[PDB]
Formats: sequence, C-alpha cells, structure tokens
Amino acid sequence: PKFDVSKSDLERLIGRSFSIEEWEDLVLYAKCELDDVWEENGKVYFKLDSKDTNRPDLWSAEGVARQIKWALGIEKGLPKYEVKKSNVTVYVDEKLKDIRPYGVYAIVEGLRLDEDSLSQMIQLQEKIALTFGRRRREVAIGIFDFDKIKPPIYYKAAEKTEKFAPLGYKEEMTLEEILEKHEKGREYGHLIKDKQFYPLLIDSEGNVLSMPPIINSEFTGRVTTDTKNVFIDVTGWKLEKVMLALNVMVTALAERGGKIRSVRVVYKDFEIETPDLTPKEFEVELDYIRKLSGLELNDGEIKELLEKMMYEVEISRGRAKLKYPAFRDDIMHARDILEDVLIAYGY
Amino acid sequence: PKFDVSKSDLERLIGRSFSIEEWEDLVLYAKCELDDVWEENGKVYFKLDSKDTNRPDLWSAEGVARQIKWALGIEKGLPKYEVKKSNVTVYVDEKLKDIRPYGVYAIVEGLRLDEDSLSQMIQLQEKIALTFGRRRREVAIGIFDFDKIKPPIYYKAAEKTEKFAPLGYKEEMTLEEILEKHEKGREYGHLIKDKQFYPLLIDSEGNVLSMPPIINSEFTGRVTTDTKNVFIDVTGWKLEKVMLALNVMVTALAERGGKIRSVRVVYKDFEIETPDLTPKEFEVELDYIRKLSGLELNDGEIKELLEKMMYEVEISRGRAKLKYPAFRDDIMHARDILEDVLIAYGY
Amino acid sequence: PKFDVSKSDLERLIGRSFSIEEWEDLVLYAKCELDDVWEENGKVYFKLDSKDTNRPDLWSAEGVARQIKWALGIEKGLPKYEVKKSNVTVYVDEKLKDIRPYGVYAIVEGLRLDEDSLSQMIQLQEKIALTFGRRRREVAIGIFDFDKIKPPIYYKAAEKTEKFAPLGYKEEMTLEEILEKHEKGREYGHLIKDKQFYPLLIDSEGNVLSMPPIINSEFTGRVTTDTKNVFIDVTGWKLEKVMLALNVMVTALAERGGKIRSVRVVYKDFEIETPDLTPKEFEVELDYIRKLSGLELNDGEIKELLEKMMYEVEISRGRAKLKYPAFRDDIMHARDILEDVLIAYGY
Repeated sequence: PKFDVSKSDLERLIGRSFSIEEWEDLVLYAKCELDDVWEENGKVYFKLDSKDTNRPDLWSAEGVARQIKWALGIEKGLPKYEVKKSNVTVYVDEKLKDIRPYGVYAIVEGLRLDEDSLSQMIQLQEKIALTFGRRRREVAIGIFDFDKIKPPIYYKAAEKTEKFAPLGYKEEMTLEEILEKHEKGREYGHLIKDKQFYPLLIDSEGNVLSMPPIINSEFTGRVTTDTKNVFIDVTGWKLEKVMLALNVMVTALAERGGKIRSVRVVYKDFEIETPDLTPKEFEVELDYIRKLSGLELNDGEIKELLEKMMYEVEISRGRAKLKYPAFRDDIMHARDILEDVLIAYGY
Repeated sequence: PKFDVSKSDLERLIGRSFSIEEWEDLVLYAKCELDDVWEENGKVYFKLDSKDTNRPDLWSAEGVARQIKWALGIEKGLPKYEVKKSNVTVYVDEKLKDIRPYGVYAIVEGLRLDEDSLSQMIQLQEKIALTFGRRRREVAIGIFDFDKIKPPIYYKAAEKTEKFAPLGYKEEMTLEEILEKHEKGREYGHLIKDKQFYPLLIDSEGNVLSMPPIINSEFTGRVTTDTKNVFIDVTGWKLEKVMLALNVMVTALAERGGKIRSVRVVYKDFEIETPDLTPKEFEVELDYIRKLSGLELNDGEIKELLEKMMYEVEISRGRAKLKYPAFRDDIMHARDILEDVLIAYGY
Repeated sequence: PKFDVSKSDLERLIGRSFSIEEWEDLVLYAKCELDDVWEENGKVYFKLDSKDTNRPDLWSAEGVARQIKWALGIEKGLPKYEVKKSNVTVYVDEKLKDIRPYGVYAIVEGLRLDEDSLSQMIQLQEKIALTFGRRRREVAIGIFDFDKIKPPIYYKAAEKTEKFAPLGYKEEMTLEEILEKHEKGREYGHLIKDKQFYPLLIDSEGNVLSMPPIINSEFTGRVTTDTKNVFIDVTGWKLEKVMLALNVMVTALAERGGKIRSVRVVYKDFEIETPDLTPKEFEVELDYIRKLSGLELNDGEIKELLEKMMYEVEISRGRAKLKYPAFRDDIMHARDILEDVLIAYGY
C-alpha cells in the first residue's frame, strides 16, 4: 500500500539526513518505492509505495526508518522491546463472541507528539485496518489518551439504545442512530447492524471511548499533540491477527521513545497479557540458503546478512536457530529466510 | 471513623473491578465494614467504617486500595517509597513553642487530580485532624498549590493585627477579626485566642498561606483539580504525631502517582528533613507467634502472612527481623505482630 | 445492643424465679448488664445491655435465658435441635443476583404465642437487622403467619409497577410509591431504588408478603398472638450471614416449644435446605488454654467449663474436638475458646 511521510520525520527517526538522490537508494532498503516527492511550505514529503503486502510493520515512517537503520548498520540483530505491566485491566464480554469476539490492548507512555508523529499514527491505524484488516472487519484499531479515561475498561455487548456523542457531533445519539446517521455508521454498520447487541468500549464511569469497529467518541479520550500516554485497542475475529496489528502499533510508538506497558485482558474462560512481544522463532540449515541462492556465502556472512534483516542468529553445526521481531507474521517457510538473505545481499 | 469512597476510584487504584457481593468480603481486608452503599448521578459510593482508631493510613480510598492489593497478592512485602530532596526550606519560629510548637512539611509533585482524588485528599485531611488529631488540636493539616507560593516558607508567631483574606471572604481581615467572624475562627479559636501571638504560615513575599490551626487563605495557594504540585503542612504539639500524619498524607498521594519531595525544616535548636519514610523496624520470635496464636504455622508460612500485611521479613534462627511502613505507628509490642498474623490468616 | 425483656418471661424460660438482687448476678452470665428496671401496669421489665456485638443469639430473652440455664447447670453441653423437612419450596430469582441476592427460610410450628413471646420475636428481628445486619442492608428478617400464605413462595425481582398495601396502610400502592411515601421506603429505599427491579416476596396466589428489605404487607400473612405456625425469611448479600440470622431466629423459637421445619430453597444454579443447624466444629490443644489463661486447670476441668458454654467436648490425648451451636459464628481463633473458658471460670 501507499502512504505519505515527512522527510524530516524519517531523518529524526534514522538520526541522519540524506540528499534526495541518496533517498532513492534508501527507500528500496525499506522494501518500497518513491512514488512522489513534493514540498508544502518549505517542508518535503514523500509518497511511498510499500511493496510488501504481508508486512504492516513497513507501512509507516517508524517502520521505514527502522529498516533503513538496520540496512545502514546503525542497529543490528533483534530489536529490543521492554514491556512492563501497567496496573490496568480490560474485560472482554463473552456476549461479543459471535459479534466481534476479540480485543487486545496496550498502553504506551512518555510520548511527545507533534503533527508528524500524530499523523503517522493515524495513517498507520487506517492502512492496517484497510489492507491487513479487510476494511476494518478483521482488524480495527482505536487510539485514546490514557490520561483521559478511567480504568478498568470494558469491551462489551451493548443495547442498541445506549447513547454517546460520536466523533464530529456534540450531542449523544443512540447506537442505532449513529449507524443510521454517521458517515462511518453508513460505511461500516453492516458489520454489526443485524446483531442483537453492538460492541462498545467504555470506561469505569460509563464514558464511551468508541463503538468498534465504527467510530470513536467526540469527548472521551481524544488524542491531541498534548497527549503523552496512549491507550490502544484492536478488535476483530482472530486473536493472532489483532495481536500482530497491536504489535505493529506499539513498536512503531517505541521508535518515538514510547514505553510499552502491558494490560491484563480478561475473557470469560481465560486471561491474557497484551502486547506479547516475545521474539518469534525459526530454524534453517545454512546449506539450504547456499544451495538455493546460488551464492557462496559462508556461515558468518549469512549470519551478518540476517542480522541486517533484524534476526537474532545462533549457528551450531551449519544450522541457524533464529529469532525475529513479534511485529512480523509473514515467515512460514525456509524460502522466506532465503528471500531475506537475498534482499540483504543488496544492502 | 466513617468515610466515603467511590467504587470506581477504588477499582482504578486496585486495578480491577468487583461485584458488590465481592466488595462485602474485600472491605474486611482493609479492616473496614461496609456501612452503606448508594448511587448518585449513576456513580456508586460506599460509606466505610474503620474501627481501628489508631490507623489513619486506613481512612481513605488510597489506603483501602493498598490494603486490598496486598490481601489479593497484587503486591507483597514492604511498600517502597522514594523521597528526593526539594530545594525548599521552612523556618519554624521558637516563639511558637508554647502556642503550637511543631510544623512538618512535604512537597508532592506530578499529580493529576480529579473530583474523586481531590475529595479523598480533603476528606483524609479532615478525618486525620478530627480523630487522630483530636479536633485539630493535636494534628492540623494544610494543603496548598505549591506553584502558587514563593519559598522559603515561615511558620511563625504573628501579631494579631497582621492581615489576610480567609477562605470565603474577598477582603482582608486582621487575625483577631478572623477568629471572631470566620466560622472556623469560632470553632477552633479557643486553641490559640488566649496567646500573645497567633501561628501564621507565610512565604518569602508575604503571601499568607494560612493561620494554623484555623483556616487557609481565600487567595493564596488554593488547590483545584488543575493543581499538579502540592505543599503540605502539618502542625501540633508532638513531633511524632505530626510526622505520622504527614507520612499518611504523602503515602496516600504516592498511590496517585505523586512524587514525594523532602523539605528542610529549621528550628532554633535543630533541623529535620521531612517526610522521613525510612521503614520502621521490629523483631519477634516465631515461636512466640506459634504459641500465642495456637496455630502451628511454620516459619515460611508466618513470613508469607506477614508479607501480605506489608512487612519485609528476614528470618534467622526462627527470629523474624521485620520492616514495616513509616505510615504506621501503632506497633508497640510483640502481640501487635501476632494480631497482624491472625488477621492475615483470614485472607 | 440494648433490648427489653420481661422478668416473668425470662423466668418461665429458665424454669424458675429469682429476686431482683439475684438477677444482678444472672445477667452477667448471659454477657449482659442490667441497664434499667421498671414496672408497667403490674409487670416488671429489664432493659439489658449486651456487650457482645458479635453474638446475636444473646440479644433476646430466649437467648439470655438459655445462657443462664447453662451457667446454672440446668442444661450442659451442646444444645440439640431437631429439624424435619416441611413440604415447602421457596424460589429465589437469579435476577435478584445484583439487587439482594440471597434468601433463606424456615418454618417453626406448634407455637403458643402471647404478648411477651410475640414482642421478643419482633424486637430480635429489629435488633439483628440493625446491629448484625448493618441497618438491614446485610440482613433483613421478615416473619409471617404460615397458615395465611399459599406456597410455593417466590422471592423475585418485581416490576416497579407491582402493587400491594404496605404495613399501616389500607390502600395498595405501587412499589415506586411505597419507596416514595412510606416511612420505611424513605428510610431504606436507597438500598434498591436505583435498580431496574425491586425484591418482592410473594405467594402462589400472588399475595405479597413483603418487599425486602423495606416493609411487610398490611394484609398478607400477619403474625398475631393467635399465630401458631411462623414462616421466617432472611435476605441479604452473604449466604453465611443470612443463615446465621435465620439460625438465631429459629433456635430462639425452639426455646418456646416451636418445632423447626426446613424449607427447600431453589436458586438457578443450586438448591439448599434451610435452616442447617449442623453443629460447628473446632479443635484446640488443651495446653493452649493453660498457657494463655495462666491457670493449671487439668483437661477434665476445662471440659467441664466448656460444657457450661454450650460446647460438646471430646478429648483425646490432650486435644479437644469441639462442637458448638450453629447459632454462633463468632469463633475464629483459639483465643476465642480461651475467652469462653475464662467466662465459664467466672460462673
């Protein structure tokens, strides 16, 4: 997918500046193409075309800068993410099971936002939901100012006569009226309108954050550039998919200095701590890489290439035990490791 | 004493929510009874009744939540409090020796107040002064917006003709007039009216914070939900009592994310840094616990129980060296340790 | 708590008469003090002050006289109660789960009531509800003439539009109106007024017994001195509390010759037979009693003392296996057994 970014936002993230001519090489390191370059009052913007439809991590400035940092060797190996527990619980209603069953959550603290970072976070929310999340049905992402809500938080099946003021409206309306009148209600309502109850995200004093996957509230938990601590919700139909999307969101914010805090998410039959950023694992024989690539790279050379692709690599007796970031879920087969070696060979 | 709390407030502090039926059991963990339950503007409130006359720590939502966290194992062992030095000094005037001799002080920074947290702070201030403080005579507490005052601060014997606007009045009045005309002047005036001078708390530029133990300024250092940083003064007749009360106020505010800062307190003959939250210490024979309890609990079992009661426990030769929070001053004899063991045995 | 009793009534319960001088000693056996003595058209009354806030069994003439019989050796050991099944079911509506979740029930048959026995039963109802039941919130007790109701009985969540004539009123009112206009509605209504439904106790003909915990009906199941068979309900938030109160009520009535009949109480997820007067159990090392009392009472002497305190005592090799009446719930630690030994040593 395509997305816009600010040249100065990328450069603060990578930590270095580059000419436009150098940027031509840089974008390919992030598996994208430079679709356009323009200025708006002296400020340079790129439209990037992300060539990897299976890597949501690559669809924002944060993910692009991260790749480039590894390509340039400013960092190497597995990116490290510390997650500390918040004191927050979110309850997921079992009555949502056949309506919109899964919610996962995170808090990211200590952010200093501005026009560029806020707009990237919003565009990323939309790009994940459109493509990876199939126009929000599979993955819908909400973001909220954590300082403005009162935990515990409830993701619940609500009566259609419940009320709140949806974004862009100063007065409360029933959930029914929102589906009917709000533009996002018309656009997305079919996902829920025929169910007995609608999903509602609501805090401990009855303030409605949002109605997933339709619209956020006008007055509760609004994110501005003054927002320091963000509360993120991701809902959908498969737990693995909402967790991937959450992982992408929180690691993008970690690139802006955010401190990721886990929350306890309570379902009827189980509880889970999200996000879970435990590195994922894969094993490959290094001679598979040599034989199928047509390249004569020794074990050390292959190790070095995979470290530029954000892998941890432990070789014993010609076989590589790998770890890779929890923000990826595209790795399935040995040929996927081979592809990343071939890519890194270009760096 | 009895005090009111908000259910949602308690739940945000503990981190999870409970049914009213469960809240029946939980209040017992905080040594409280549920005196009443009602709703107001759709919010649920509790009136809690604390039997323990000499545990002011237990008389607010903060202390109640803390006790319940420990009883549920959300935390264990000694709660730890960081105190850093502020750059503030307070001068305590020797001429107050036989009028209202002791003042102790703290700064608590980084607060985010709302209607629940602000009302708990005020209520605790009142409850401490009423019961523990013997209607203010022994312990009186002031709280001020610190951003709005200019250090150093002076707690001094002032002429009766000195002037300020007391709470509720737009116009200044002499100290003498305040005692006559202000409701708290009539209620508490007898504590000081027969002395040559009245206590006054005043900053570097002659702004009167208050006249202890009577009333605060209408216009100087008022506390609102916008207040982030608080200056606390506690005055009375015994240093140990006022320090205890101060420790309770600051540790309650630490539960709200407050950062506690010490103050240099200068008397004619000595100086003290307050608050001092050094844990207090006690030792007991574990055989004493077994014999008097009638419970054959082994040393590991007694240690688990004491950690639920907020003690640090080091055992050697079946003797327990204990640390406990400086917000308590009720522990005097081995039987007080035993009581806590019997209590925890019911969790 | 304080409560009034008739001197002649106490004495028919004990089975013999005493001078006022002798009564001065007797009241202490029941853990009471004489707060007042007076005569009212020919009859002598006492006001008794029960120190034991934890022992509702001691708050009526039946319970006082019982402890006095035991102190005098008229009875010894465990009081025994026979419970036989009635053919009666009471249904407790799961929709009251978060309104007033528990009801328990009993029938006592073969009573010969009079003004003293009737007013004792009524005051005990009040005394238990006030002190033990926290002004009705935790325990509320109703009494009905079982011959005037048609079982099965339903304790249910009722629409606020349902109607009956509350005690002291000849006209039927809606539940809403009762809470609004009845003395007891104003006083206790806050306990239920914010819920979607109100608790109602109703028979199979739709006659309303009561609206717990507010008021009984003027016309349905009224108890008089002609009443022979009593239906008792106890409602609250904790099953063990309401069971304890039920047990106090029925055992008090057994002192008057009442024959206790259990009721099948049907909840959505379980059923219980009430009352359950199975004796409660405790074990203590007799060395403990010697150690803490400082007395060198031998095992048999301690057994004698405990039998005057209504315990069954079985000793094997220095360890006492105790049973005590199910009308008590105050015993939690070994020191509670000790306390009873010390009391009995006073007799």
